[PDB]
Amino acid sequence: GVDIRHNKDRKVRRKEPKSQDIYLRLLVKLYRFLARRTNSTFNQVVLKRLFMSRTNRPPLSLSRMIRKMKLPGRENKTAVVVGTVTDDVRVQEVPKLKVCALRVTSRARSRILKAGGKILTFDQLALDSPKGRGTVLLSGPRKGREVYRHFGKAPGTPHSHTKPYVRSKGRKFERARGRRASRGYKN
Amino acid sequence: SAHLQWMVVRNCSSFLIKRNKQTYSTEPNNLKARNSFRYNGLIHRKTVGVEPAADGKGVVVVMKRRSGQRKPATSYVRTTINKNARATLSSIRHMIRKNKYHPDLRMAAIRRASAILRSQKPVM
Amino acid sequence: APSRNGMILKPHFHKDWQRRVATWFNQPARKIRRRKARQARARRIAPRPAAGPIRPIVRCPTVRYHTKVRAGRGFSLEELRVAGIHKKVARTIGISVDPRRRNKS
Amino acid sequence: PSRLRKTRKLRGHVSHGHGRIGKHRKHPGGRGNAGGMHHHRINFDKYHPGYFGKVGMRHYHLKRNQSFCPTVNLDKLWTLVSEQTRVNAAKNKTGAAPIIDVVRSGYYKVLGKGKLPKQPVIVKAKFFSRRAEEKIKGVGGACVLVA
Amino acid sequence: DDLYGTWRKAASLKSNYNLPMHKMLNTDLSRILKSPEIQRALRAPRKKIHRR
Amino acid sequence: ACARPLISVYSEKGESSGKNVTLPAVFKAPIRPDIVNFVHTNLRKNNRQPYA
RNA sequence: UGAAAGCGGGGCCUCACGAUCCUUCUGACCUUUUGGGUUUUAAGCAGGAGGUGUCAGAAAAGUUACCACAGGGAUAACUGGC
RNA sequence: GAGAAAGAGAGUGGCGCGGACGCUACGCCGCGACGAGUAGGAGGGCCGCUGCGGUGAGCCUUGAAGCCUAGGGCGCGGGCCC
RNA sequence: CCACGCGUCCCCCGCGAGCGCACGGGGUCGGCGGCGAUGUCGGCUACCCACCCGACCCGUCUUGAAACACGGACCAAGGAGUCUAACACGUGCGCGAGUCGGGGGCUACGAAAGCCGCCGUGGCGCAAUGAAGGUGAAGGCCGGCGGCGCGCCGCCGGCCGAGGUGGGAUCCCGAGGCCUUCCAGUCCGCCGAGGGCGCACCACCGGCCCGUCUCGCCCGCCGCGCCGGGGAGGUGGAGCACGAG
RNA sequence: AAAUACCGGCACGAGACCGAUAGUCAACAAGUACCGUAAGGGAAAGUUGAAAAGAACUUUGAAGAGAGAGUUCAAGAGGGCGUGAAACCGUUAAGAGGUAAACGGGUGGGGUCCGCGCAGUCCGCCCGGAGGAUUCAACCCGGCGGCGCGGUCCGGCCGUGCCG
Ligand SMILES: [Mg+2]
Ligand SMILES: [Mg+2]
Ligand SMILES: [Mg+2]
Ligand SMILES: [Mg+2]
Ligand SMILES: [Mg+2]
Ligand SMILES: [Mg+2]
Ligand SMILES: [Mg+2]
Ligand SMILES: [Mg+2]
Ligand SMILES: [Mg+2]
Ligand SMILES: [Mg+2]
Ligand SMILES: [Mg+2]
Ligand SMILES: [Mg+2]
Ligand SMILES: [Mg+2]
Ligand SMILES: [Mg+2]
Ligand SMILES: [Mg+2]
Ligand SMILES: [Mg+2]
Ligand SMILES: [Mg+2]
Ligand SMILES: [Mg+2]
Ligand SMILES: [Mg+2]
Ligand SMILES: [Mg+2]
Ligand SMILES: [Mg+2]
Ligand SMILES: [Mg+2]
Ligand SMILES: [Mg+2]
Ligand SMILES: [Mg+2]
Ligand SMILES: [Mg+2]
Ligand SMILES: [Mg+2]
Ligand SMILES: [Mg+2]
Ligand SMILES: [Mg+2]
Ligand SMILES: [Mg+2]
Ligand SMILES: [Mg+2]
Ligand SMILES: [Mg+2]
Ligand SMILES: [Mg+2]
Ligand SMILES: [Mg+2]
Ligand SMILES: [Mg+2]
Ligand SMILES: [Mg+2]
Ligand SMILES: [Mg+2]
Ligand SMILES: [Mg+2]
Ligand SMILES: [Mg+2]
Ligand SMILES: [Mg+2]
Ligand SMILES: [Mg+2]
Ligand SMILES: [Mg+2]
Repeated sequence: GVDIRHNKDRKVRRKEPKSQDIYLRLLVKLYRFLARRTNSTFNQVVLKRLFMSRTNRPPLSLSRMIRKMKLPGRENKTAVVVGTVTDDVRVQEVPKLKVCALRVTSRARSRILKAGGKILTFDQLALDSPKGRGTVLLSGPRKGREVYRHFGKAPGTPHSHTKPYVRSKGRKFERARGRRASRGYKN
Repeated sequence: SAHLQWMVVRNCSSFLIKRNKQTYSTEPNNLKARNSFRYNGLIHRKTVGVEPAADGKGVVVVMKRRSGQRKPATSYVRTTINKNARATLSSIRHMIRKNKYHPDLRMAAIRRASAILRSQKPVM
Repeated sequence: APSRNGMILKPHFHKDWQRRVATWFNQPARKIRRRKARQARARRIAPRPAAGPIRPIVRCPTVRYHTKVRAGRGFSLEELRVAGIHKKVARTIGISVDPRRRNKS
Repeated sequence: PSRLRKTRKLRGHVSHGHGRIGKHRKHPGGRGNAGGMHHHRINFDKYHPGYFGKVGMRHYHLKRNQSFCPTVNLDKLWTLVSEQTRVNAAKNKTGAAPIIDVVRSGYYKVLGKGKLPKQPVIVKAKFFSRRAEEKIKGVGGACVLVA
Repeated sequence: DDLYGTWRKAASLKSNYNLPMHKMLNTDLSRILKSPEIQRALRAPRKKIHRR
Repeated sequence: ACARPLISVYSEKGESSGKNVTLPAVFKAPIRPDIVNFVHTNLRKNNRQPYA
């Protein structure tokens, strides 16, 4: 025979989205072409990011967009998001932004446009810049989800600040034998 | 548009027909009668179709005009060609080529016109 | 016999719960019955207000809700007496009375 | 849909997804959350620490209405009032300062988390924090109590 | 457009409603692809089939 | 798209009238058959009587 | 303690020991005791102890030849096998 | 397709009316290596059954469902068409 | 001998054509011959029979079953991971610091569907922590007014104003050149030495809030008190550190 | 009083339910037949055909049962009668037969039918030879269509654009 191990023989990654959305698949049909037929790897990253799941493309907020476009050097560039540019109400003055996301929520659209900005989609993005140059690609906060407060080294195991699955935060609900030192032992 | 309509009609249309590990599309202006984006007779701004005439001789060639897209009555134009087999095919060839009118399927129209004319000369 | 990680929980199905289960398939029949009765009453008291009597501004009790004003139970006797309305004539001319309400303000 | 679940693919397979050696018996580790001290000790130590035992005082007749005091932050303090009040206050040169009644919005207590923009305010709250008050003062502004 | 709203005025006969925004606007893919913006910035096609 | 054609009203004898109303923006809201199938699947279960 | 460097928070090292609930004692001008205040009282918070030697910790005597049920050739009373 | 970072790039002066297939892009095509399997996990079913919304200007007394068959066949197979 | 000619400065000694054959990116013949109407021609498979090689009866529990292990005479129909609730994670969809009318109300299929918005009551989220009273999530610089053997700074007006280190997909600048006769020489792209701004994320150091301990000096006044507020250094938290529900 | 609850009763309407081993125990002379001393247990069991037109009459036997004749579209629907499978059985035909039968791989032989086989494909262009049409190009008139290559023709309409 041959002594291969066939355990990891299959790459797990996505070839296509698991959505039957049709505007998303037409964006896929455009970026399959641009990634297959340009040499720029922005199109391969945008192809792989249109492929992803809702929890793999998290929404960055307008505050992250403001800060990460105010980093010096990338003036009058084009922010490129594959998730959702949501509004962030704890910012007041918004600069002129040139954004490109799949979906921008309503008051964030009003905010950017009356700041004086311009909101593109990916089709007119690819008409504006096919190799995608002059673009700052950005991502949402991906460990921002609350399900990551439960992940990692278990609770009840020292040096591990993992939130446990408790049906109610209270006084009687997991405070006693592993948490105290007067009751039992502390970790 | 056209791709937007194709992403709907590609699987849940009524002209589609799926059996015997084949697939076809029974729509009224489909050269080669098969389910494809290239040949579909409903989702384009310009489309030819090759039909046998109501009189039992010759070919009515259907063109889709440019202006009245959303107006299905004054959208298609019929031309009846009742000639020999050479000039019928030459007329369909010039009509699709020299108008630059959707030249993806000039040869499919010529095949379909020839198959109709084969079936329209008498049987053995 | 619990698995690796997950919220340990107290489901209250240890009784016989299937014998006592109230299912709501007459929810829209109940709504149609109530609005048939509401239309019948609202046309049998023919010019009078359909909502019933008038009920006072009164303020919700506790620390969570005392900034909110509701419609209460009925007008107090002190309120009726300062407004001149007799406490037995009010229920006839359409005013709701309860005798239990204080007035501390 | 039972068209899509696992029991369709498991027809023909003799054990139906539960093994031949250890079968699918009825309740092999007790009903429910049983054996907390005894034989699921490692699960309730490794995954639910603090579960067994008592801590703290017993409050008998508890009322969330008594203990009700929700919070706003300084970071979202200006959400509560419309945008034209902000731009009129910044546009104004007479020094007049808008009054934000947080209790009208429904938050009893102002906390100070974020940056507050440099406009004079009058924040009319029930309770305050030390940092919320001193950020209001440092911007210029007043902290008005209302019971 | 009174019931379901337009793209700039809201729904006059709903409470809080406006039409849902598109995810790509220029839906015609072939006019995007056969356009002088993209056809400049592409490598050459290798369609020489190289069988074994 | 973004533009709005001018749909004519047809008189009850069939021939086109002189009245001509613009196409509302509902007719250029996006076509999504998956949302239509989803809402149809979940709402054609609500007119359904029990059995036991 | 030694003059000093230093050494010492038990025994030269390797064993000599015990979770939750409960009780008891110790601690602070501490917190709660419920509409307010004082005072006892109770509840807490933190640290020892009272103990589970089946020692990660049920509170527990036999008999059945009148016997039964679920199983086991995981396991005895026969032959057969090494 | 060609061993060699990158243009069969634009600019300024010294008769015959002709050309196959294709591209359900979830499609089609090209290279390589690979194929054991109980408990188990996953994927694909144009495998199958019963009923509902769509649809085939579907089928049917010029004979539907079913049942039988030394007949013609397809698919690795589930099965299916005659 | 896989060596080709000319013209010049130096030293030591870039387009020639035509055909044709083929050990050359996988087979063709531009080669043939027979038999065919009442007895023959083709059909692997499906009907019966023969021969050779192989060939123990299934399910099951088992370390091991053809077992002298148990179940099974044969057939037709029925016959076993379902539904409700709770939780977790993954995935699709809508809205997004919000979100949901589920309960109520208003208007054949339709007990559907639509609508409410001063019906968001309410849930979950947006804030943690403590047993509890409770408290409740950047700082720095300037000017003025050992204070002494608060150079720190207490208090006042202004200014900067929301960490850093390392690695980082992406992008940004561009030493140079990508020839069609040669030189200067513009415009359009392209490749790249070197250098940048650095998303998510990870590792680390800092910082902030609640408890707790230790050490200290200040500050506030309507009630100067067993009052209240402050700081520095560790440490306990399911926290913050520009939402993710 | 009202809002509220209702697997008994009177009278209804409906169903992404079941379709005679299902759905109630019960589609029928079902709480019936039957068992038990009793309390109580409790089935099986639907369908000719359109219409009985349910086979007059002859003939053998004592009769059940046949053979003819007849009704019917059909008795290949004949009073427990639609359709009528499997296990099992009778008979006919074919084939075989001493390692129980059966089986997998490989062919061989014999049947059964199928191929409507048994002088065997056609399709373009070209040359030559016999024909026949009211006949091709080019022009004219009308209509229909397609497209700055009208740089920059006149006018509307629209903007998920701007300014007055
Ligand atoms: Mg191998
Ligand atoms: Mg393997
Ligand atoms: Mg694997
Ligand atoms: Mg398990
Ligand atoms: Mg298996
Ligand atoms: Mg399993
Ligand atoms: Mg088993
Ligand atoms: Mg197990
Ligand atoms: Mg075991
Ligand atoms: Mg279980
Ligand atoms: Mg134990
Ligand atoms: Mg020490
Ligand atoms: Mg008391
Ligand atoms: Mg008292
Ligand atoms: Mg005895
Ligand atoms: Mg026994
Ligand atoms: Mg022996
Ligand atoms: Mg395998
Ligand atoms: Mg043998
Ligand atoms: Mg067994
Ligand atoms: Mg066993
Ligand atoms: Mg054994
Ligand atoms: Mg085993
Ligand atoms: Mg044996
Ligand atoms: Mg035995
Ligand atoms: Mg056994
Ligand atoms: Mg047996
Ligand atoms: Mg069966
Ligand atoms: Mg789990
Ligand atoms: Mg998820
Ligand atoms: Mg009804
Ligand atoms: Mg029956
Ligand atoms: Mg039956
Ligand atoms: Mg029955
Ligand atoms: Mg029966
Ligand atoms: Mg019958
Ligand atoms: Mg019949
Ligand atoms: Mg019959
Ligand atoms: Mg019968
Ligand atoms: Mg027989
Ligand atoms: Mg015989």
